[PDB]
Amino acid sequence: GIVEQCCTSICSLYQLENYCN
Amino acid sequence: FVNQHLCGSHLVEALYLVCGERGFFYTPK
Ligand SMILES: [Zn+2]
Repeated sequence: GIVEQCCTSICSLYQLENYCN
Repeated sequence: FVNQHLCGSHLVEALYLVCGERGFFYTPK
């Protein structure tokens, strides 16, 4: 999920957008 | 956009900003 993707490693703006509604 | 580890409340504010009026879901488990 989000922690592993964007905290543990790094997320691009596009990857962050996966968590929007 | 910033190129970095976004954790905790920093992650949440990143979502708030990026998502706009759509909102977001934060499920860390
Ligand atoms: Zn801080």
